Amino acid sequence: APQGLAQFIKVNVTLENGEPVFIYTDANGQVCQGDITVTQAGTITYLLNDQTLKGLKFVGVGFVTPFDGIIDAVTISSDGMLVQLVDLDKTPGTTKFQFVLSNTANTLLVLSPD
Amino acid sequence: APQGLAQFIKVNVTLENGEPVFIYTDANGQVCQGDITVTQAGTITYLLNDQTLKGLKFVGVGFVTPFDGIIDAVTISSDGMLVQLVDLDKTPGTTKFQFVLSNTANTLLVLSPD
Amino acid sequence: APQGLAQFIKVNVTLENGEPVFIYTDANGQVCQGDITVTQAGTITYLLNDQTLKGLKFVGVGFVTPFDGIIDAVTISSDGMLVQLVDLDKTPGTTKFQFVLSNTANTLLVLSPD
Amino acid sequence: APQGLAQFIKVNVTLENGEPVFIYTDANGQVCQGDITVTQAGTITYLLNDQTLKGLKFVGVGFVTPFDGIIDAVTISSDGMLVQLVDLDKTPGTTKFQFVLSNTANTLLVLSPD
Amino acid sequence: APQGLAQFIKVNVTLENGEPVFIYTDANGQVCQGDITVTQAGTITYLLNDQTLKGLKFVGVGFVTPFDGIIDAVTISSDGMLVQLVDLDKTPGTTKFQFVLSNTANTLLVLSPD
Amino acid sequence: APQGLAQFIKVNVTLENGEPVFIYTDANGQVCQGDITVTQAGTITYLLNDQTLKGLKFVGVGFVTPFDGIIDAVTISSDGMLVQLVDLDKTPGTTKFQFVLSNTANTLLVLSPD
Amino acid sequence: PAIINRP
Amino acid sequence: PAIINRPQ
Amino acid sequence: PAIINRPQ
Amino acid sequence: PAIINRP
Amino acid sequence: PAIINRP
Amino acid sequence: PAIINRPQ
Ligand SMILES: [Ca+2]
Ligand SMILES: [Ca+2]
Ligand SMILES: [Ca+2]
Ligand SMILES: [Ca+2]
Ligand SMILES: [Ca+2]
Ligand SMILES: [Ca+2]
Repeated sequence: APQGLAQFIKVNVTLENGEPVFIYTDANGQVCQGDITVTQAGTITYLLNDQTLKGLKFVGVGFVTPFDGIIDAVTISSDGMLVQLVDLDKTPGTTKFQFVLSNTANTLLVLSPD
Repeated sequence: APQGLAQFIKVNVTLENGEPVFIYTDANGQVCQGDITVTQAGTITYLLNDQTLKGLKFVGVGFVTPFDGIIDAVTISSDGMLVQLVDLDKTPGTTKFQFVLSNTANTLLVLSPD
Repeated sequence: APQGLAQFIKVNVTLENGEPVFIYTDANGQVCQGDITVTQAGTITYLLNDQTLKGLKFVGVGFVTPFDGIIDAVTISSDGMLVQLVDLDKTPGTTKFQFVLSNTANTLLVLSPD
Repeated sequence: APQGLAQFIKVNVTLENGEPVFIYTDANGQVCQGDITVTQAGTITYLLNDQTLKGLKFVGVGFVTPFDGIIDAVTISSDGMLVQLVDLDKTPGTTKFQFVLSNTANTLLVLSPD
Repeated sequence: APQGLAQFIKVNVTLENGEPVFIYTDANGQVCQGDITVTQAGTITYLLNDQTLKGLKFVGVGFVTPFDGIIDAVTISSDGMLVQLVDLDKTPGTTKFQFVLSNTANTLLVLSPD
Repeated sequence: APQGLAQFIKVNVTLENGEPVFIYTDANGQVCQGDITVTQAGTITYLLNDQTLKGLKFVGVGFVTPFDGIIDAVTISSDGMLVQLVDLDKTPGTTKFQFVLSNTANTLLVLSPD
Repeated sequence: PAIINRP
Repeated sequence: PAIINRPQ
Repeated sequence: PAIINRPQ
Repeated sequence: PAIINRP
Repeated sequence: PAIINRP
Repeated sequence: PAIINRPQ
């Protein structure tokens, strides 16, 4: 049975001058730049650590180029704390995405930086 | 009782190079740059014209600086064809936003450009 | 670029003999009868001020004559605090509607009076 | 263990003069006035027969006096074709309600008459 | 107007060794085995009494043989506290089901025993 | 940064005797028994292949012992075609689960066998 | 419509 | 639990 | 409440 | 796009 | 199905 | 963030 690799990133969110700041840490707890290289088919799991007091929850993963084939699917937990990407690593190249989150302070969606 | 202005933009989305292109038109059908200036409390209404076969629907309006006070609220229609912003114009300044859309081809959210 | 008028009403809800009472105030904070005249295309925004302790939230705007063409669309904020109506003011006439709200005390929907 | 009565009504909806008409039929297909009398704890089940091309679906049951205790709870099927009321018959009296429906023609909710 | 019988069961949930235990009580408050015999068309109403501190809510009723015709429909209250089954008692036989519940401790669904 | 394994199973569902049959295949298209062994932190991805005309969609993954710690989280795609489990492999032992699916024929949830 | 409770 | 149908 | 349309 | 508030 | 954890 | 695919 073929298998792949499961990668993990923690999405830590704080505020600075009242606005979100996203800091990524790896499975060792170390700050990392947040980008992931996929060298064979697998998954990437992002865990939200909301330290903003704004009640953030994932509602999806957004792409300016959603049809580029780099990521195949997005799955989301019912509590908004996890998103997972399915990446079959057939299409070479790079895609950029922004996390999409609801918040409990207002009805605007929150985006991580472009 | 005081009234404000209700501004309107049609959000035309079509594919080029396999990916979305957002083209804004005004109430006269004329292409416009897309940004809106608010000089008193009012609303801005955005109507989706999905020209693609990708089944686009608005799911919200996203902000990298969602707590800046420029836009107070977002409302959305049940069919995903309209979003409206409430701008009481009490905080001066500029904010940038990206439309957030679902699609029926895949489970990735679609963003307009940053 | 054509523009319209944005009107505003606050929907204040209290209880009397255990049941909801809807009192409308205008953009000056003054009690008003709640009805709106639309003299050109535009929007009407209703802001919920729930003073009932029953956890009211808008879930939509209901019409006995929903196909009469007077209101074109309803948009709703994700927190249930705002509904906005789009009224292109092409069809002359009058329509009557009732706000539809969920509550946290029971699973019945709440309607404002006919 | 005590049992109650399970009553049934078919909610037939058709257009006349461009707007809905609600016609109630009983389990024998006979037109009835539509009101239900409860003399012991039980249920009332309402089945939607949408005769229109407007894609009607129940979204709930609405009450101008939702805290009157006459009806205890509302349940709804995932397909919007059934609503059921739970009436423990512990509070005597009468309540009036209006069905609340979504439609696929527009984003206005549909109400049966007050 | 034809009528049927409305039966009632309370679904009491506790924990034992950290895991759910379902105990059914009847309309007299007496412990019962939980199974229901349907001798004519009617309804069965299940009321959740969550004593787990895990924030249980019904999200539906699950069947390994969902097309067997024994139960016609499932309706659910908006607060997850009630499910009702519609059973027209035309198809003879027995079906087994498991309640499906969300919880607030994790994103796994909870099932009552097979 | 440490990585885990991403395992995969295709969940093929077809009717026999009027009811679902769940047949699992691996990444090579080979029928397999369906159980998965986890020896380090990772993910398991389940792809729905609905071979029926019943409009099946995943709505979650259900557990009679949801607090056993074997599986940490469930994520689901917006189209109901994928569920993924997060298994940090920190609690040794075995858990049993049943897929939970909606269908378009009726309002009963579908379960895979206990 | 209406519901009439006679307890 | 179970439901047992005995039709009329 | 009500809405009254007076078209232009 | 952008929104520009001039109060 | 089942999941078997061998830590 | 970004994802970079290097296929096998
Ligand atoms: Ca800070
Ligand atoms: Ca189109
Ligand atoms: Ca009072
Ligand atoms: Ca029909
Ligand atoms: Ca115990
Ligand atoms: Ca198929």
